[PDB]
Amino acid sequence: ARGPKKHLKRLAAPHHWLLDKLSGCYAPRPSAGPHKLRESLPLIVFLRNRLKYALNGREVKAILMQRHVKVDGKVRTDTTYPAGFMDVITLDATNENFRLVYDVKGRFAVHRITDEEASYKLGKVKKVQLGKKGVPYVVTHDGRTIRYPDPNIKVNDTVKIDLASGKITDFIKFDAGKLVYVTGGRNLGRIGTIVHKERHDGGFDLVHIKDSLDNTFVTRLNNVFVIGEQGKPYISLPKGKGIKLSIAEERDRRRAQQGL
Amino acid sequence: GISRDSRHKRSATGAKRAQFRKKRKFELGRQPANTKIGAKRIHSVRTRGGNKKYRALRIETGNFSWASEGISKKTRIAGVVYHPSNNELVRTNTLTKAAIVQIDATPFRQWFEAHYGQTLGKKSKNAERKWAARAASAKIESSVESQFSAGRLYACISSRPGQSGRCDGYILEGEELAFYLRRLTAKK
Amino acid sequence: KLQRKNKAKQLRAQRILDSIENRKLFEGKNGAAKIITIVPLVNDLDPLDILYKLLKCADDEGIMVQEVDSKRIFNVHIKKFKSNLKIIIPDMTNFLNILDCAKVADFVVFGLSGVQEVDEEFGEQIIRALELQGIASYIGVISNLSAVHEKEKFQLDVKQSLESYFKHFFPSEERVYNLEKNSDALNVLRTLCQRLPRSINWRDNRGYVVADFVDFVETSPDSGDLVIEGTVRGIGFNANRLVHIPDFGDFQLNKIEKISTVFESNMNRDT
Amino acid sequence: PRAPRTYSKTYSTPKRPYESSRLDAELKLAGEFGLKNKKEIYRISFQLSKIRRAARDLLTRDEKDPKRLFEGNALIRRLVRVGVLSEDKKKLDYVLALKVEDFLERRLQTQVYKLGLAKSVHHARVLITQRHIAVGKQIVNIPSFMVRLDSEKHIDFAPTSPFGGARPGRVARRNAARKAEASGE
RNA sequence: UAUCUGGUUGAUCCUGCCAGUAGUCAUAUGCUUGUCUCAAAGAUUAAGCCAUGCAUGUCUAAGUAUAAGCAAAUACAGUGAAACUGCGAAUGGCUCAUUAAAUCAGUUAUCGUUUAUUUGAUAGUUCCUCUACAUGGUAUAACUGUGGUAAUUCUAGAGCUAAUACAUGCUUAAAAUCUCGACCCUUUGGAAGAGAUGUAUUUAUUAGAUAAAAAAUCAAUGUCUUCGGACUCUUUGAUGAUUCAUAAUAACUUUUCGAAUCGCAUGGCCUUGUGCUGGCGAUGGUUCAUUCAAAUUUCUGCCCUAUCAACUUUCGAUGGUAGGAUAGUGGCCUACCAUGGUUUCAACGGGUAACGGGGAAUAAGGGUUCGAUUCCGGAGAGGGAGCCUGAGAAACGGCUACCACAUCCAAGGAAGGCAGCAGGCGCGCAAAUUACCCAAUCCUAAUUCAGGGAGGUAGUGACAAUAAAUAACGAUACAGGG
RNA sequence: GCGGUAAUUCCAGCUCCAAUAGCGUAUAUUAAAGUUGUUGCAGUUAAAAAGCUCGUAGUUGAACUUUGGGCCCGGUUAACGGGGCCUUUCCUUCUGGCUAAACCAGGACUUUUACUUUGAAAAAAUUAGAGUGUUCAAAGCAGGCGUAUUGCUCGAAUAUAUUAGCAUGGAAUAAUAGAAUAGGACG
RNA sequence: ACCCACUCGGCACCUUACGAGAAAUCAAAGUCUUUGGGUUCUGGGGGGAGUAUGGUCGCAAGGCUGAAACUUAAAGAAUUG
Repeated sequence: ARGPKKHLKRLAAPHHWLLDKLSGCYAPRPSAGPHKLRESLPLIVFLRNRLKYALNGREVKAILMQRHVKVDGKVRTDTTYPAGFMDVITLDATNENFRLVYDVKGRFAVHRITDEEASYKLGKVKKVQLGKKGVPYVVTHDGRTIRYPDPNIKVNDTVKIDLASGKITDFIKFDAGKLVYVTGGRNLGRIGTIVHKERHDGGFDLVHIKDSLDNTFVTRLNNVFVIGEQGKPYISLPKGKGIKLSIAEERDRRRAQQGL
Repeated sequence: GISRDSRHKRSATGAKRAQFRKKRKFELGRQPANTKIGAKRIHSVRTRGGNKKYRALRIETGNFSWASEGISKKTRIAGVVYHPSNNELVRTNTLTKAAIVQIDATPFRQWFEAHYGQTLGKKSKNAERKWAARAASAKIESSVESQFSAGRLYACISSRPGQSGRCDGYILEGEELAFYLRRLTAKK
Repeated sequence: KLQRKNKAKQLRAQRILDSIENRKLFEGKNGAAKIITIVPLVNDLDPLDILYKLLKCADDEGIMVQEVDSKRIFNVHIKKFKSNLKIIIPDMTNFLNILDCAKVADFVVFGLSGVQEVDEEFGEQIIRALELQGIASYIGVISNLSAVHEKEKFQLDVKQSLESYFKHFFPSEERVYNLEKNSDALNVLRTLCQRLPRSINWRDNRGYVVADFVDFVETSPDSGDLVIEGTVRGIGFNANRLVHIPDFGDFQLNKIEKISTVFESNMNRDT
Repeated sequence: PRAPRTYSKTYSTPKRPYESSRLDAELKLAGEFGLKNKKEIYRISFQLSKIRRAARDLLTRDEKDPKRLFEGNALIRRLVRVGVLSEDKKKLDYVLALKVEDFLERRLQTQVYKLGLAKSVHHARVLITQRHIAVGKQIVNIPSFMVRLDSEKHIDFAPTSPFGGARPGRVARRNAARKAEASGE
């Protein structure tokens, strides 16, 4: 329609934003950035609909222009900055650091992280190439292009950027037996180990994943993010440890922590 | 103006389509440039995305390449002798990509004298060692020597004049040269 | 489909062209006496305030300022709606002057007060008399609603009470406007400028002239000629027909000059 | 451009409108329980038919399907929390076996009749309407309140409403004023 | 959740249609009208015509300040009208006329392309075998003053002055490798000094290996042994797939880029020079990637019609070769050459009171009917066409031309586009205020500040939907069940 | 005054019934309708079997090819379903170890299909539905609890989407191909 | 050639109701509300009307295909008088 779109109505937003269908007829529409808009969380939604620190648009605006919210160690002053997966956004005025990660239900949940281990961020290296003037580089899921990688790092792997200038630390190879987290699809939010990977030339190699409670599932390779080996993942997992229990035992847990 | 969409032609079944919309812009076409022979006259054209296509309207002294020795010299262009697609461009001397043209000889023969030392159509002991090292490789086929004796070579333009301005090409060798001589002598 | 569309268009053009030669007959805009007379109905009411509210919403301060000093009949040209309004305020101490001003006018506007009730001896008789003597198009409007308590609920209670009063007196119109709100002032202005007046049968079948320049020239020591520059409306006048001037009587016309022809009364004069 | 607000009508007219038997039954119910018109009976019959359809199409489901177990437990739990089903009738054929009457009995108007305090069903309706009864603490004036079990024992007179003290009402106030001005001096 | 009943009925039975019954988030109309929550509303006829007003502007410490502007550091310095500059004006909002393999739906592809911005990376090579870089030059607006016109956001000649305006313009290391070679000293020959070596464009060529092991040959023949001649690691990434990414060589270019910008801070060094060096940013900039997108695209799916059976190719219909053009593939266009392509599994033609879908009403299931309309995708701004600017338009709250309406007059000329919000006329069975506000939701900008008829609030409002006041308790006297 | 009055009641009142802040009417559509019939109509006489036969596309089409038995183990409440072994029976495209062409550890594995199970990828709203006292309800996605002095905290599920495309288990049912000139397999 | 018994394939008949049907009646009009062996054709209350129009076949006569507006509550089987 004669140019790019700038508006986003309600009932066109992502469902995991948890926007009320009343109280206005428009949604933030995050501007361009590290992530696509369907898999992103703008700072306005994160600061007025999750933390309740703000109350409206102008209060989170006065938050941002006061230079208190930093995304990946950099001060960002856009209300619709698309903060997405494995961002390490911090509020230095109150001394908490936050990491964005999907909850067991599939929505972006608050997850408090310490002063240490907020100094890094994982990233699925998405495609590796050899740039102009012969230099080799990688680019990950959040648009970061890092020059001079380790030669063992191939397509669809995990690197560990710290904060400052790329400078890739110890990485993780992609093979069966590694702890893997899901960034898309019906099984969005489960954790588990690869028990097998199926290969289909032409399109969409699938992965068989078994979780900690012997509940296996299958997912496309685009939704696979390996976070470490067995027993010791390098990040702090969210609540519930990504299991996706069914409704009956969830109601049993409601009746278990009911009372007092 | 000029349209490139596939909505004003009939479908695969002979079905006549109807006008779905007006002529959009992102499918436009532009007027041809029948680039002639003369002094350099080039007009620039702004394109979709904000790029530029240097439309050459008149051009001479283009770049040409010898593949076997792999050299490239800026040389004048005497004119078109054969065009594979249309015949009227031969008569009006219009340049295109992949065109059989006649060019002048002299920069190539001065390079050959300075590089190999032998002569076509008929001191400095370091340069003597250079020629001795470059000896036993000075043999080229007969027709290029006959053209050098004539003073004009048959080359093929392999660059797009109306799309980048330059009129670059390569001089013919071997089976290509034989086929183009056969076609030129059979038709003309 | 295209034949259907052409049949629809041709029938529609037929219908519209049948409906055109009923309304097109009038002309205004550049010159028209569309006379508006302002009739107060409460003694504690200033019609100059009404005209101030009317002329304030055309963004023309200079015309009102020039109207402040000494004038009662006003020729105001509106460039917003491009209309030549002529505003007349009758003398409230001469009730017959009010009757004459309303019976010559095309539009009359009724000023109503929200604080003081309409007198049964002063305004109600005026309403009845103007209804009975022959009335053209009328608009009723409120001006002193700001003198009522500030909260809008009481003011709209007053407004609907006077709307009920007016619809007992004139049921054809139903909404009485507020000049405190600029919006209803603009509605009054567009109604006065654009809407065509209806006709009163007795006055439009014998013609009427509203005058601006009536001076005297000497012809004989016993009688002479008065000079009436005026706007003719209705049927027009003839040089031989008699003319009546209120509080003056009936007289014979002598000469007519048309400025926008010369007519002299011949031997067919009515005696 | 604002999202549409959803709504739904909560009653249904009978297909055969005019026959003696159920008209007799409805007028009997209105007489016994104090009903304004036939909308109340249609509303209870509509929600009862919805409940019975739910119980039925979970009953056609095969045994030990987790959906059948979960939704059946939820339906039985809500219908015992309201207080219509008895405690020892937590079965699907038993929730198929409901009537209009035991749904209408759990209303607040019938309950403020049954706990004393009203001495007549129409007195109960006009005195529940009139803002006199607090459930728990909150004053409610809806005859179709559908009293639960855990709030059954808290139906009391309001902190307002002179039946529970606190500054007697308007007619008594004006009668006291009249006897003060007349019989006082 | 699954009921029927009358009409042919004269006495009977079935076929059969009609009438009665119920529902409608389905439109209107008639009568009446107390309360609470909630809110659709000029779609059908006319995508018909429009008076008036608003609907798009924007400045931070961070482009330009001599306002004879308001206020209070001898270059300026607070705030700041106007104007140049930059960005937006291509989002929104409205409508459903066109559209019947077209849009659309789900599913793919771009190894066939464009992409302002956001985010991440990214520029020691520039004039040069006689030079401002402690900083090149022109104009012009705003402004002063003079005027023309009836009018318009009309403008002319005259004089001033700036840029992140327009136009030019050097810095910068060292090493290495090649072409030309003063040559000299006499050979298996080896050498002073001259040039070139960023990026971008275009062309030609080369590298981009890799299924496991054994000798004899010559030519280009390099290092080293012990000059017999021996010879070893030798370097190559991704993809299912590439003439891929990339590198190298020879050149080519009306040589594209490689900071003559701005704010806030006064740090360190000593040869103590108004020297050297140095921070935090904003704004730009080439190329690639990411992101917002865009454009073409594969598979399968549409309403009624045989009173539509053959259709497409003069004037491209189907394919091949080459060219033009495009951002790019492609009959998208041209030249040449073939004679093809679709069809009873219904092509082609016609109708649609047809935008498509998510959906809605009807509850035994299956189905029948509807979808102009709160979301998604398409098309259009009275009908066509063309186009400027720009990353993005065939834009219409931009232009040009014709066409149909139609406005102002000084009769010479000028201005127009409500299917945006209010509202008016008309057409009708059929549909609201020429109200208040940016406080909420969000958008645009130089950006917390300004703007937004986007949107919210209220008024009209029995579209539809929820809850339930118009009476309740005694005593008396009778009638009762007693 | 009575009775009759193609008065199709000619006009009004009393009483009663239904629904009720709503009720009726017109039109369109849906259900009851099995008067569109795939589920699910009918064709002697009620509408309706071509005058008759051949015949192309269309639809439909006889039977037959691994059965049966034994072994163990473990899963769910004596029953139910599962997997491997043997019984002439694991049949194919390739690496690394034990070896003397054949065992073990490993990627895939439909002659071409139809069918069917499971799964992925499937916008929100709407639909069904779990929780929660908007005073109830239609709704909304809130909320709930505390030293109510700098607090704690659950949750915003789930299900469906029959087509076309993608992956996967099965081989009954329904198709196709294989060696009759052996121009065939296996070393 | 005739007689007895059997069998295949026919044209027909008498009785019955295991069943069917509205009834007359039916060895099919049965295996049908407990509704599915395969497949062609035709009908949707009566008039208008096998009319009008179009196409096609035919020398002609005519044949094949074939609506609508409008209007109406109606239009097979037995017994009984």
